[PDB]
Amino acid sequence: HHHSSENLYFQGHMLASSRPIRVGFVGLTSGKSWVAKTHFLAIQQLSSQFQIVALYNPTLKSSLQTIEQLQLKHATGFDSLESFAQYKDIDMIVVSVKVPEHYEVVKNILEHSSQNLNLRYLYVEWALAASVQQAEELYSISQQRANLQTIICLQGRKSPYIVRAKELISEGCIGDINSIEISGNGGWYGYERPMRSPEYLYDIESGVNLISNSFGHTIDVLQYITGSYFQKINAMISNNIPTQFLLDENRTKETISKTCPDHLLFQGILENGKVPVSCSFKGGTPVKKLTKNLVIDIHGTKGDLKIEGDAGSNLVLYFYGIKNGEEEQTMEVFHLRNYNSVVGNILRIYESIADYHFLGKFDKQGFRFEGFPTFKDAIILHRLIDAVFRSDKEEKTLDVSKIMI
Amino acid sequence: HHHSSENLYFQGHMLANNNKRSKLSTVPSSRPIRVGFVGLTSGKSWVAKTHFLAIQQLSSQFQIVALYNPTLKSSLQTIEQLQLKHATGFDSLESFAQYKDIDMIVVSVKVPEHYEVVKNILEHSSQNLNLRYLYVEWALAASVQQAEELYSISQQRANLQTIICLQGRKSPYIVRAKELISEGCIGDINSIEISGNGGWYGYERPMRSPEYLYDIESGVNLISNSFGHTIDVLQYITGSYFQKINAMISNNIPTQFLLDGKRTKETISKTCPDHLLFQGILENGKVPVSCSFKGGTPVKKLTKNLVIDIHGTKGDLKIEGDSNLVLYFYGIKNGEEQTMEVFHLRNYNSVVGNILRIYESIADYHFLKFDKQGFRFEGFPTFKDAIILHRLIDAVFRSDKEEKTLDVSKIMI
Repeated sequence: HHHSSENLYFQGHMLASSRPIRVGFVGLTSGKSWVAKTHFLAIQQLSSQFQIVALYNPTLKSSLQTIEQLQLKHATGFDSLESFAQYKDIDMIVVSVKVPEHYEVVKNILEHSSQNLNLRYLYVEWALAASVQQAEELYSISQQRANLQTIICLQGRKSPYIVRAKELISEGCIGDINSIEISGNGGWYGYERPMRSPEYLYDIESGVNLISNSFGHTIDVLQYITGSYFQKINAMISNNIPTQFLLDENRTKETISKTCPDHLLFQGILENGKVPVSCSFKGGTPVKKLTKNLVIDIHGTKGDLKIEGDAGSNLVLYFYGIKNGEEEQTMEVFHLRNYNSVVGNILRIYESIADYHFLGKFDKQGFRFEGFPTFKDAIILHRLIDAVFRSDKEEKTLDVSKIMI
Repeated sequence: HHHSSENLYFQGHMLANNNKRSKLSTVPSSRPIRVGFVGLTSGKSWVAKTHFLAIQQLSSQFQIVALYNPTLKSSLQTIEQLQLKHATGFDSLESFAQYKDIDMIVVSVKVPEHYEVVKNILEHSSQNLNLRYLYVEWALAASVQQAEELYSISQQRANLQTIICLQGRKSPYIVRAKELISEGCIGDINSIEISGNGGWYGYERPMRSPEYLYDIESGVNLISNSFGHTIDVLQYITGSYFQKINAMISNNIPTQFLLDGKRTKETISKTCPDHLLFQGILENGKVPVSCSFKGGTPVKKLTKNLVIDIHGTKGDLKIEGDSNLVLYFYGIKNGEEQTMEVFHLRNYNSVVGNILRIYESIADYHFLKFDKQGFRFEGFPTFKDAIILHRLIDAVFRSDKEEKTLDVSKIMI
């Protein structure tokens, strides 16, 4: 039955350990910040699992206002990361600050939590750091911490669409994968820039660009769905759009330089089955008009699968193959009618966190449906992304056969 | 209206001149191009069903005077079936090649035989001065080495025009796209995506299909052939050669299943490759191009099998199809209100249609020497355009052999 006791936990209920996981945020800046907007709402709907007991803000002011607005019952504000890092009532810390900043902050939290034994979770959003360097460092330092579980937010791995894809792929509904094609669009990196965008997104040294973020979340999901890591790759990155035109109500004559790359060519062979993958990622506008801007097209010996959507988003997964592992094919069209992905995917992550915690330190999620990704998953990703830049710079097809180690 | 005198040219009709510098000014110079074939196997061979029909329609401009066949019985049988009132059968290529009444020789034989054949044709056409045109089907030869050489010899024939059969260039969809881009309709080109399929190099092989096609060693494969035709059409349409490229080739399907057109457990070997990942930078505007070419079956069920998708600044244009092509366009009518055009020919027979167009261009050239057609709308591609494509292709296997991105910035020379 639907309302059976066995389903309480999944309905969000807790019998009377069972205490919520107490969370403390960094980046929960105001009652209208991204975090408010994304992480809070989510945590907000998982009341029996998570409770926010702390906010770190440069001022006690900012944190008091927020606690009132979001109406936070068990929160207490902190003026110092250090102090914040040491509050013994925190089980999990979530960091939501721009990447350029991840390095310091994180490195500091790690440093000042060594005292704190309650702290079992450290959560950070992709990308983990601004450079591979930085990230390997946060990785190594965390590795140092035996009882601390890390998490990276690659929420695309919780997309219903991806899950579904991976189920059909994993269940043999398209047989063996024969070839794969991907198209994506980075949004901010075309001929136009949106009004007031953190110049950091446009800077080559920030470590945030078409490649490290968009393609990154993308190829990661690809690998996830297919169950394989790459063995060899080759890239070509372009900068044919050196100055953008800004817009503001809706496009102006005002110009602005863009150090960031505006196009990525990626092609590689996945290790399992040496399967070929072709990838084309546009920086941004103008968008493609005769075709979907996001497409993940997977071609099997026994069927095909294709995720298409609106890189700006209305996704749909199409499947045509054997509902099985004489062979007879079936079509499937998959589209949720009104799913809030940003909030929803992040939310699933937390549930996943709650589940490991409530139901039952592990390495990474790798290709498992279970669990959540860890800084290890992030690191592997950082490695690849790094090999992409190097392949373009060295003009060579690189073996990345060994970055998951 | 339709049969107006004003429409005569287009209908492939040619009025007599009073013009001194015009072949149409005189009776003798207005004779139809006398054609000699190599490959006219029978009444049911491929040439019969392609080149021959084309010529049949261009009676006013072309005429068959000879065929070569290892066996005369063969050539005499063929002459009877197709009723060629003007054709003599040849026992030997050397004789066929010496025949003085020939104006053009067309070669349609297994690629692996191209080299020797054309090589000898060249060598023996050495006295016939009427020999003005040498027409060969793509691939020009089995390897670039062979190609370069055939090329080299021909260049040295001052009055011999050569023609290569890269008929995709005359595809109406290719011309339409070319016009569109040429005119600025989609602005500056930003990125290109291409997907194709080599038809037989997939999981199962058609019954009675010649082994050479599956022999890595043959010089005939997914790359040299279909990707070949496709990438040349791509550069043709965009008006650019490539700057640098990178390719990764697969052989995940070393053994196929036969068919008749049905499956079996009866199995077969394939050393030819089954997939190609090709990406590169086009010299003009340094535009990125990505491409995925599959070997054959199973055909893609959720997307069209051939797709040429071009993203530019002021618009987009896509040619997609399975022959069944449609060109789609959304962009500025000239070169802000963007328009939509869906271009599609009802029931076009591409197979003969495209080859016919090349013959019409030879005729124009003739009645109304050139290096290569390169990006011109005018004329037809020659051995030189074939040599460049062979070079690109050689570079693709090397780039896949060496695991490096290569510069091809100079193969056009």
